[PDB]
Amino acid sequence: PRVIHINDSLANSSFGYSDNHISTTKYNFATFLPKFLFQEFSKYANLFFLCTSAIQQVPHVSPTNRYTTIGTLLVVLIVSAMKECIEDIKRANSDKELNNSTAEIFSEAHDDFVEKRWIDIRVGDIIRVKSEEPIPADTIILSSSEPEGLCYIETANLDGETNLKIKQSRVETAKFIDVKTLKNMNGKVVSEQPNSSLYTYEGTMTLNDRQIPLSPDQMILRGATLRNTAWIFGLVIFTGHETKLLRNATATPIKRTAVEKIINRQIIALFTVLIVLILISSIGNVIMSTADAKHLSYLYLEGTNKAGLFFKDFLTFWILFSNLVPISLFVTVELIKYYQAFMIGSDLDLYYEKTDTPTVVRTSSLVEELGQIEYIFSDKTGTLTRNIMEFKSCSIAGHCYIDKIPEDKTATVEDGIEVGYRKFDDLKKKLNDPSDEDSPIINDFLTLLATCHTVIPEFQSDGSIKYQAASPDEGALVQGGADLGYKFIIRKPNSVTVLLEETGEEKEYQLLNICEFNSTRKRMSAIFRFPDGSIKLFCKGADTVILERLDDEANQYVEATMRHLEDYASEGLRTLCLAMRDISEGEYEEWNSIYNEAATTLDNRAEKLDEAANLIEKNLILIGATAIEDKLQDGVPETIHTLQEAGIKIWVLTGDRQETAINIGMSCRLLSEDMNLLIINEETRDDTERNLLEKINALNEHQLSTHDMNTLALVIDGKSLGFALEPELEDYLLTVAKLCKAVICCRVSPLQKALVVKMVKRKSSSLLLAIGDGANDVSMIQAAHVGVGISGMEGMQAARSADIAVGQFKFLKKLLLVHGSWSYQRISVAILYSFYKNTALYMTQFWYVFANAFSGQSIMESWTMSFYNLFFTVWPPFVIGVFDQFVSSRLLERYPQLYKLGQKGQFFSVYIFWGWIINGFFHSAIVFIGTILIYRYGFALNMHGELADHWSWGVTVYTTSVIIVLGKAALVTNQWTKFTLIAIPGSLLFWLIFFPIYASIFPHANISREYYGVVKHTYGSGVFWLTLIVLPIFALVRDFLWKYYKRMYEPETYHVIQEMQKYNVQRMKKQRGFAFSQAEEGGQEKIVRMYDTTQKRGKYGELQDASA
Amino acid sequence: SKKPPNTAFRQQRLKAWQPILSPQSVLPLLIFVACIFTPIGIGLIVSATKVQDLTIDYSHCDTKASTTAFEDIPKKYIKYHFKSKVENKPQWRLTENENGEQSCELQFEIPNDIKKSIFIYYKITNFYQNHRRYVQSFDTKQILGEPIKKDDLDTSCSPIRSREDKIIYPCGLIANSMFNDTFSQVLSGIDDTEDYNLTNKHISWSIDRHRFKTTKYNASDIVPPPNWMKKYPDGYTDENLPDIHTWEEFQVWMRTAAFPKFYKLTLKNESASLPKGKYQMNIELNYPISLFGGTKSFVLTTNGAIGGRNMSLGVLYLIVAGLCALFGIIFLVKLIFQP
Ligand SMILES: CCCCC/C=C\C/C=C\C/C=C\C/C=C\CCCC(=O)O[C@H](COC(=O)CCCCCCCCCCCCCCCCC)COP(=O)(O)O[C@@H]1[C@H](O)[C@@H](O)[C@H](OP(=O)(O)O)[C@@H](O)[C@H]1O
Ligand SMILES: *[C@@H]1O[C@H](CO)[C@@H](O[C@@H]2O[C@H](CO)[C@@H](O[C@@H]3O[C@H](CO)[C@@H](O)[C@H](O[C@@H]4O[C@H](CO)[C@@H](O)[C@H](O)[C@@H]4O)[C@@H]3O)[C@H](O)[C@H]2NC(C)=O)[C@H](O)[C@H]1NC(C)=O
Ligand SMILES: *[C@@H]1O[C@H](CO)[C@@H](O[C@@H]2O[C@H](CO)[C@@H](O)[C@H](O)[C@H]2NC(C)=O)[C@H](O)[C@H]1NC(C)=O
Ligand SMILES: *[C@@H]1O[C@H](CO)[C@@H](O)[C@H](O)[C@H]1NC(C)=O
Ligand SMILES: [Mg+2]
Repeated sequence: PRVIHINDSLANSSFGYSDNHISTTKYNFATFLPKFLFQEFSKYANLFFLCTSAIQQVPHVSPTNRYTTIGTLLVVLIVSAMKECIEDIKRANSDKELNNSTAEIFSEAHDDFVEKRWIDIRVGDIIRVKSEEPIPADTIILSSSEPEGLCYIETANLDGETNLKIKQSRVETAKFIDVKTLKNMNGKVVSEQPNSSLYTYEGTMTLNDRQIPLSPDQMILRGATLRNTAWIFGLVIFTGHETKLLRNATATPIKRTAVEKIINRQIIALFTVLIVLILISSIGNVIMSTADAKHLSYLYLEGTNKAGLFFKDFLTFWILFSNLVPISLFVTVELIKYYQAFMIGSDLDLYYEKTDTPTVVRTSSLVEELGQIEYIFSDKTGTLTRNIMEFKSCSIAGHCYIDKIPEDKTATVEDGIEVGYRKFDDLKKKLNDPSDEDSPIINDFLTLLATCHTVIPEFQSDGSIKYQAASPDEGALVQGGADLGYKFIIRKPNSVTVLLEETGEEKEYQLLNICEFNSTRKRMSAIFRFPDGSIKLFCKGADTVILERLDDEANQYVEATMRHLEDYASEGLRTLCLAMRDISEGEYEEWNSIYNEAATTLDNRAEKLDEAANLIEKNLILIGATAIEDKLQDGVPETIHTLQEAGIKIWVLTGDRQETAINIGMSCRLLSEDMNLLIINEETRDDTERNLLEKINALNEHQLSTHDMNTLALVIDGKSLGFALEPELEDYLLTVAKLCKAVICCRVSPLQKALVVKMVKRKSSSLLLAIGDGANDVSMIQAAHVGVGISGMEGMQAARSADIAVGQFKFLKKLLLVHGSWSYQRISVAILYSFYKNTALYMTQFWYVFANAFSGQSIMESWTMSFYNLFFTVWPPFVIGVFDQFVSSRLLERYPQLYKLGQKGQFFSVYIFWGWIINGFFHSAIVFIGTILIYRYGFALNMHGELADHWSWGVTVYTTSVIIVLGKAALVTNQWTKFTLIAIPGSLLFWLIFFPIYASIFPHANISREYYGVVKHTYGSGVFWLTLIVLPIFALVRDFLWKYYKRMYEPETYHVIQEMQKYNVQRMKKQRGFAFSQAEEGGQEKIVRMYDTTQKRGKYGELQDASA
Repeated sequence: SKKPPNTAFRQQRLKAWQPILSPQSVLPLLIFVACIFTPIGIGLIVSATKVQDLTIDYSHCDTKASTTAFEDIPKKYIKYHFKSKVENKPQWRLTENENGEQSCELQFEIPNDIKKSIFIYYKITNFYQNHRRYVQSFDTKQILGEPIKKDDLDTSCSPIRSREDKIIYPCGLIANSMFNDTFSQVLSGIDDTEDYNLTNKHISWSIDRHRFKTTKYNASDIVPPPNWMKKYPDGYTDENLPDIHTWEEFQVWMRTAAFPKFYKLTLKNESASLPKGKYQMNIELNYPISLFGGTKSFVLTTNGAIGGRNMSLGVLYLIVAGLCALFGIIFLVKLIFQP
């Protein structure tokens, strides 16, 4: 087992534990280049061109120069490598921000807590973590500021839980709180290994020759933050990648996108044309070599065999046509997708100001699935909600009270029952006036907000109070309650106070007994003692448990408050009943023994204390009910309505319990009223089997409409999810899920948030997005196609390994609709163009071999064909790729139905790819056949009777085939900025200036030996300028008219938008939502006793004795 | 501090313009390219029919000619175009010299004077000049005059670089297969028509003359190529080594054309105009036809503004101006009859 020596800086490095160095970059520096070759060979084009340049090196076979296709491979090799180094730097310094963060660390030489970063935290050091500070690594607390050495961690990164957990240090080491008396630590730490089991831990720590057992109670984890405690004293156990949280999540894998999976089925459709066009031509060379052996005597042919000159001309036609595959495709698809990921991460409407965090695209290859999203797998806490509860309204005696009144809701006439709203100061007027009937009820209500809970207050340096709550719901009951009067202040071990601020006096309240919240109890009760001596019972809990404990003849407001609790949860608020009873002095005396007889016992205490409460809460009367609301993040209910108009199906996968993910779903308008649920939360696999079988059977028997498909939703939980993710019922789980609108899954483990993603990925063909924060769903980001992170102020281990990191949820509308459906059209033209520019030119080699007796003479010079991909026609893939908006940003967000173009893939398929290849043939059989009817014998020129050779004709084919391919790009583009005039009609002016410089200067230096005088015999000739005028126009009349006929007489759905731009089973009705965020092990009943806040702070920091 | 700027380029709100394909825009562009192309598409046919040529196929002259007197060429061997009509078909006869070398005299009548300059080309058909084993197969250095030794020769002239450990001087399949057929320098005028002197000066490219220099070889190391043995039977002497700087008809052979049918320039006359009458041409039949299996010919075209009788540039300006004026009326039919 792993052993740790406490108070040792040297010997703990001997065991070879890891360091705090995390790596988010897809490789390191040392494994750069041999990992890089698998990255270059997984593209089928770059795999093909290495073999071709090896084929060129057998002698006397190359029609071109011997080094041209290794000369344009090393450029493709280098530019795709210089992209990779700057995607290493950008993911080095963004990793450096976690490495550089601070931590107080014990150093025995200084004997003081010194300032060092997170990196040098060896396993075995002693650290100190202040308030609201993330824990750097998985540690074991020794002692702390709180009485009995406890603390509170917020596990919002470890799971979806909103409440705080108590982690009490062991009582033996409670005394070692002194940084001066820390220096006597002697012993070992016998622990377990890295286990990746979050809620289980074992270990035995020995100190001063005395063992101490450990527990998961005495352990806090890496992603959790320390809250509501001054400091803790930690001894680090795991670190780096061997933590309990970050071991299963690997590095960023190579995620092959959904466009590159169509390219590698397009290139296979181009090796067919390449193999056919060898076995059409090279078969013909066999025929003409033997059939015209009489008439080819001037060539001195060998004629040795029919299989030697076949293979001596199988490679010539292999080399001449090997530029049919474009080698500049797999670089200008990287350098568009890199320059699009720089344009996404610079938009002000994707920039969160309050944190000052711009969006950043780490993995820049996954930019074009943002237009093909069909499922979204969100997260509830951190992503949807803001993790902040505030008290909204309260209802007592059939009257509702809210601070701001909505304009649709008002206290109207009763229809037999009074509904509506009132302001909060009107509740004070019924409270202050001693004539009204409800004034004893309001006073019994507004102290119940202030006394019954377990919050512990702490004064600030300012006189303003800050409430430290175990559960964040009742932390909003007090703070919202103190706005109404009755502010809660100082707590004592026997009693609490409350300061009535309008009278200034403080009334004591002797806390006699208090019960704790549980899962199945769904209530908690606190028996108090008033300052009058008349003791009292209070209670708060759920509707289905409080309704079975009444005194029915006493209370008459019961029907009036249940109508309000159908009203509250309909708006999406977390409700809570508030009921009391009066208890005499003798009836306490009979029961408080029986509670204590359940207290002296040891082993049945967990099942007898809840029994001990049931004997006393029998006859209750009803005050009313309150409704805390959860703050959804900004723009969340407006986003999800837009994302469901575009056909995307939102799936929520929380880690929270089931009773509050439904309530969040009601407030974000995922759910709605008049929408019955399909709840599957069953124990054993057979009980999921029947309830899976019943839901599918109840709705496949009859056709239900799309209006009736929106009226259904699914809710499942993680205990029931592992039995529907076994491979025998996965098909059933789709068939219920493929009909409902929204799907909520609850209490879902960190593994099962990937096993749902890895199930829909291999069951349908639809892409799917995953969005979240924290490291409980870092496994979900590595399983989905696009994984969006949300960078929070704490944690953000999701935003490390995510492909896109965003500020909050409301930027997902502009990302997926504007920047997603642009980045799918903007690459599905600059790829279909880059497959077309290398076929309108390099087919005139093939239409040449019907002349020249099936030999393979290249129609143009060797270098001028290698300048075609690199110089003159590399710019119109860029300007189409990054600067072309087919519908603007106002119009895509205005009409969200336009996203159904990118879902079905109506822009990029093989049935539309072949429309650009065949258009690349017909554009090459006009620049050829139009230039053999001209230059019919070479007799074209008027220069004193000279003629045009082989090289003053090949330029007329090349210069015409550039001014077609540029002229086609001026018809497929949509928007002419100042950067389009530089590329598309400017690269023509590049070639008509670079060529006379290339024809006078470079031949003198023994390179490109031919066209030694062609610039005289082309540019001065009157035929070369009348060929460039009409031979484009003859081959673009097909394009200029079918583009016109498509806009008017058969228009698609987005063309009218482009024309618009230039000119213009439980049912929810009777469900009263209960959501109390407290869970077991919040340390509910131990924590009320050992506190004070009138006692001043201790000497060494915030040491406070247990005053119980 | 990480806030990206508000420049009008970075937010992709650049000042932009859109193409509105609308029938008040595209339709006055179909009349922009059907009223500037037709006055060119007619202006080129009028300058490709003002070219007057005369094509004589002298290919089978050794077989089908009498040595005695003239006859008519069959119609399937003559194409000719002029302003006026001819009065007699051209005439032709074979003449075997005393040594045993043939000669094919040709007599034709030219129906009117031609004021422009006069060019004489010879048309060769089915001769694959653009074969891959043929274009690159000549040495660059030996044309310039550098005395290259055997080991540093080009490998492109691969079958004929050496015969008996000797430097085949203009190596390469181009210079080995040169057209031998000399053309008589004067159209000798018969029946008291005045004879017409043509010259062969400046028939090559003007940049080939700077590149074609005389050789610095010693004459003891260089043999003729194996198809030049009927002119230099002993070998290359020291006195009549060929000066390729002034050998014009060798320069227009190494400028390799691009199709199996091509013209090659061999004679021209600029300073004057030939008058009407009947003339005579003399051609020696040295180059056989079974070497390539085609048809050598003889043309007398005049150089026009776009070349000879080449209607293809005038027609390609009219199929555009046809389709850009046909669909300029299917606009106004499909608009009005069916909006
Ligand atoms: C050799 C062995 C290999 C054999 C391979 C052959 C065939 C493969 C087998 C099956 C093929 C399968 C399917 C092919 C059949 C149909 C394809 C689907 C139809 C199709 O959308 O494509 C079209 C091509 O339209 C031709 O058709 C193109 C018309 C040109 C056809 C002319 C045929 C020429 C054939 C060669 C001639 C040979 C001459 C002889 C030369 C040899 C000399 C001896 C695509 O261009 P497109 O301009 O419309 O693109 C439009 C348009 O550009 C744009 O304005 C619109 O967007 P926006 O409005 O928002 O801007 C939008 O509508 C966009 O789509
Ligand atoms: C016009 O151009 C014609 C083609 O360029 C050319 O015709 C060829 O000329 C060569 C040489 O005169 C002929 O080659 C002869 O080959 C036969 C056998 O087929 C032989 O009588 C002789 O070869 C001999 O070979 C010996 C060993 O190989 C060698 O030692 C001897 O020196 C001797 O060369 C000839 O060389 C060829 O058949 C001709 N016809 C064709 C269709 O190629 C004309 O000579 C040329 N005329 C002029 C006036 O330039
Ligand atoms: C072009 O042709 C004309 C004939 O029309 C040549 O002019 C004759 O040149 C010869 C040269 O020997 C003189 O003897 C004649 O007297 C000239 N004729 C006339 C009417 O002047 C002219 O020289 C030719 N151009 C050349 C050969 O470059
Ligand atoms: C002009 O033609 C006559 C007739 O053959 C010839 O004798 C004379 O040399 C020619 N002149 C020139 C300069 O060639
Ligand atoms: Mg979260």
